[PDB]
Amino acid sequence: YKYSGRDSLIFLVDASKAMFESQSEDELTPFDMSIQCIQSVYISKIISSDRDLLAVVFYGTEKDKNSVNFKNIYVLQELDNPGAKRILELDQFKGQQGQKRFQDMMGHGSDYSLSEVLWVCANLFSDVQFKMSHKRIMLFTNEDNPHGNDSAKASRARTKAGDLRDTGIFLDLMHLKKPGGFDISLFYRDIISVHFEESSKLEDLLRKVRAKETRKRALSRLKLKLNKDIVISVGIYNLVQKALKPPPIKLYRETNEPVKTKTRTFNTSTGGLLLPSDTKRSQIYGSRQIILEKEETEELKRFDDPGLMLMGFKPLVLLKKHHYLRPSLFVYPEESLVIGSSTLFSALLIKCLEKEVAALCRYTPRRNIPPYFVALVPQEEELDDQKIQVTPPGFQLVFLPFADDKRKMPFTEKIMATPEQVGKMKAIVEKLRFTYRSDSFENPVLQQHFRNLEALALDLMEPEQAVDLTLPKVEAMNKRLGSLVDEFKELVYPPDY
Amino acid sequence: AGSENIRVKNIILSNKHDVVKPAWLLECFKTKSFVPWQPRFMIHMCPSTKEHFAREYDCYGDSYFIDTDL
Amino acid sequence: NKAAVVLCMDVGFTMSNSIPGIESPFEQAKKVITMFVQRQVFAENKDEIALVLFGTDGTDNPLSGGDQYQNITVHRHLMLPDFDLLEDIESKIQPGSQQADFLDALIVSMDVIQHETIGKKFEKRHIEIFTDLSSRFSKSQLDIIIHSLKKCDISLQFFLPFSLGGITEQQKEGLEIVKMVMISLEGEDGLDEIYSFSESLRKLCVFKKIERHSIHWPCRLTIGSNLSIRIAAYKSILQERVKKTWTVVDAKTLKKEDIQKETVYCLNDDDETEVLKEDIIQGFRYGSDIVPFSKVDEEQMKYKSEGKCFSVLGFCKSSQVQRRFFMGNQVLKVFAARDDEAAAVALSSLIHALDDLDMVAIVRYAYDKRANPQVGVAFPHIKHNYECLVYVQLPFMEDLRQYMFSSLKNSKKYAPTEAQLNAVDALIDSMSLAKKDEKTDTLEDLFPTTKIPNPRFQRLFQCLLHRALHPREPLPPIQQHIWNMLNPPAEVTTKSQIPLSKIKTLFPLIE
Amino acid sequence: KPRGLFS
DNA sequence: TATATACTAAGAACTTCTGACTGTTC
DNA sequence: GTTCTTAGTATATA
Repeated sequence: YKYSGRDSLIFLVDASKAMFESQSEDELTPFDMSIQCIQSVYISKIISSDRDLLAVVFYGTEKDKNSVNFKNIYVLQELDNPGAKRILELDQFKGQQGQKRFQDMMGHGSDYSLSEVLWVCANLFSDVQFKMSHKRIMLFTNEDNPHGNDSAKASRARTKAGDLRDTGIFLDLMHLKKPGGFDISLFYRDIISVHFEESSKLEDLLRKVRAKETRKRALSRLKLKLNKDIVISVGIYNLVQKALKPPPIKLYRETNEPVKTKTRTFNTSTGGLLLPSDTKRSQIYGSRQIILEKEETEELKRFDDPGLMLMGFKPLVLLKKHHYLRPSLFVYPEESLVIGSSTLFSALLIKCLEKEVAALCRYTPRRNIPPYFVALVPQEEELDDQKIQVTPPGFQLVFLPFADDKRKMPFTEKIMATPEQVGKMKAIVEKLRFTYRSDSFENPVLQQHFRNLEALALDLMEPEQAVDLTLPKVEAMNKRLGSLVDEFKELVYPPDY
Repeated sequence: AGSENIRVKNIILSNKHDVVKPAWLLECFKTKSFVPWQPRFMIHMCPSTKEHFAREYDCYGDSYFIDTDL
Repeated sequence: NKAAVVLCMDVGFTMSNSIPGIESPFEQAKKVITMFVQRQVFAENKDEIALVLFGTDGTDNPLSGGDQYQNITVHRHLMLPDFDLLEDIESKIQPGSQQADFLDALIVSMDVIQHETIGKKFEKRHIEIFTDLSSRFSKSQLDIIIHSLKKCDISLQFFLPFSLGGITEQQKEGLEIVKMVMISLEGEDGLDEIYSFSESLRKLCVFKKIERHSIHWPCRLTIGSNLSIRIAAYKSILQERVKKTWTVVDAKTLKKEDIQKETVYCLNDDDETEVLKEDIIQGFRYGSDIVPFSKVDEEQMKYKSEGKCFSVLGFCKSSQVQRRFFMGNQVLKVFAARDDEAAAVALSSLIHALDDLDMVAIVRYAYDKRANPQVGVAFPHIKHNYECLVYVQLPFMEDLRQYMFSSLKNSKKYAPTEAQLNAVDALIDSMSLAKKDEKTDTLEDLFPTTKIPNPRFQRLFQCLLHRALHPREPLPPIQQHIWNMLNPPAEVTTKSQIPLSKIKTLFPLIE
Repeated sequence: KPRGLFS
């Protein structure tokens, strides 16, 4: 969808006396559950997609304010970019004392009408000016029949909800919890896009993740040309990036204001001010000095116009894993520049896959960049698990190292092992099996940095101190393999360390 | 500090600062006058306060710093 | 390591004439020595260069005599290379009219080495003589000369106009003498130490490769908690960046110290200037607002680690990881710390087991404390000289990205017709850069890209030359040998006209 | 491998 | 002589007046 | 034109 558009999620909780103090047992509370869900998802969205929009608005309350001054509707925080000033507002309600505050500030929960509630949320989406990529409404209620008493209200409810379904807005409820009354065919089968007393769909909204994302975007579009005449349009995209911590901003100590760094360069002999034209680049070789233009120090790189230079093809066994150089990239046609080039792209991909052969190219990502040698190794698509995209179809960009990279190894001799040790190592390596999944692990540094960020933001008692799968679970290795370390010691270990 | 945070701890961990409980300034404000700080009013301090302990230059501790009261 | 360089050129008469179709040995070896001095100029290696332009019309050498050590002009003694020496060589040299022996110059350079290579610390010595073998030489001291070369640790090489695979009988018997001498130095392999002048151009044309020594990092390869093994990390690949890099200097004065890149921090209000390095505290963006984090709290709340922590998290199938996902900056090589053989054999057991069972290891990695940890593939490698294991960063989950990328097999709007398909077959078979050779399935990899110098550094050194050898002059274009180097070998381009031609009639190519 | 004069 | 962080430096994906409409009027 | 996104260019520690 349109990239500049942004995701927008509005939160809407049943504020009636129904679930404010349901608390059948003393281990949970639906309001203490819905607010917990909202806080968790909203803090996750802080780090994840800080560019997006969230809003929380309660219905059925006794105090009133909204855009249209209606009855029993409270817009707690409007639609805006997420921030701590609202983390605190939500946190103010977490607690039995907090629920006391909520009830004596907005109300026990009066009469309501989800027709008017959807009215309000629709107005909220309409209000804000930034374009919206996706628009989702989350209800939080368990009164599976909003009203079996006034049918006209319910008819008006289907009407307005169907309208919202056709104004571009989706709607969603998770059935939180109710003694009985845990069904969706009662008035909601026609609303949302078998059933039980609790929603799995709300459990994952507690998964409490700190990833971040960037949407479907080119790194750079370059025109792959087979020769000097045939040219096709390729979008160089990125599929692994090594996220770094967000770059810090310098604050004046005490105002906490931005400080607007103003680095400059000027003379030492005089109190003048050197201008960018007024400086020269230099090196020192052979006990003699060198001068070039600041312009020339970048002209020393002009090698080829931007694009891709296919020369020939290679067998996929000759392209070796042993010589990785840079994060790989992905190749996919972009129909916009050269119309119909997608056909030729597909032809090359299919036929190369058929003959199990690589494609070699010269890659000049932008101007003023020396070219490297890159392999267009085709990739087949796989969808088998649930018919959802896993490996996008197209070409890799396996960068091929230049000679100046080999880093000649300090040769040492080899000593073969005896087949007895390798035979027992067979069992050793078998025992420590574990299936590896691409998203198995997290950066302890990035995760902990984000965690400390919330910790300092929200004035907590003590940071989360997340423990992460990066550290090995030592007892597991000592146990599930046994004491075979001593076996390999008595096999191949003299007394010295 | 009306209440702690880990930054309190940080500046607690960074003793280069002297970290003060809120009521005493209210006290000073209710005195209309700066009441000189007595560690009943603090949580923690750089040692220079502690050399002050006598109200002057001779200790480091407490079980000591009390004025006729109940 | 250290090395001593003493080049020896002749300035006699015979090299002043040659076949009109090929440049004379004088100018040929002259370009050769010029660009060789270029090599050891750009490379910052501590090699010290001396020059002996024997066969001189005069005699300017420390060992001057009536007939002993005659007709030699030592250009300059064994010190560092520098530009003015190169310029003088390019200019001061003159065509000669005499003929002189080269054993004379060989012994003269021998004496120079014995007189200087001990006065300053050295490790290995090299003597190189360029000539055309048109000299009158006696075999008197050859035994003693080779003896001293063995004792003084000097390697002798000769470079001659003819090719091993039309010269005078003088030159022919000189060539036989040269073979005798080289074999009298090293052995039968002395044949390879014979060099022509065209092949010298071919083997020398490129600028000096930027050799780069790695670091012996030893680490404790940890598996479980009771099978620690000392492991030595070395390297296979690193994106190499220049070592000397651009100093900013003021025009018309050309002093570095006359410029200060001082940074000043101001405030947005009335352009108030903040005090440079104590009033600023670093913040971070958490949604709308900025949290006053700091540096002290950074070092206090930062994640910590034990240290090296190269500990194996587990083992997995080869296909369980893939080429695409390799997320490294650099690719390590994982070898045993030397002198502990039992460790080496244990590691060999590890590697071979992983190989035959195509299993791959996943190890937590960290270069050291205060550095971000790291998880990735530990791939094992086999070479007849030695087994190998390599480590590469593999992504953390936040680093992985996901995209839809609407598929292609829905090509009801693109429709790769069979004519196009068999066309592309003709292409990918015809432009096949690699084709099987020697019945060993070593395909036509006359584009390895693994032996090919990085053109960036080539252009950088060429620029530094062309604007060093000259005062202010406009820059030159890319030297054609660089382009021929970068472009594919010609035969592939030749084979490609017809298939690309049949392409151009089978697809749309809108603007 | 090439060495010395070539390296 | 490493690797880590900062920086700054640049490139790209995000605006650019004109047309049509509805009233309003007669 | 604005903002962004890289990179890469720099510096500093044992």
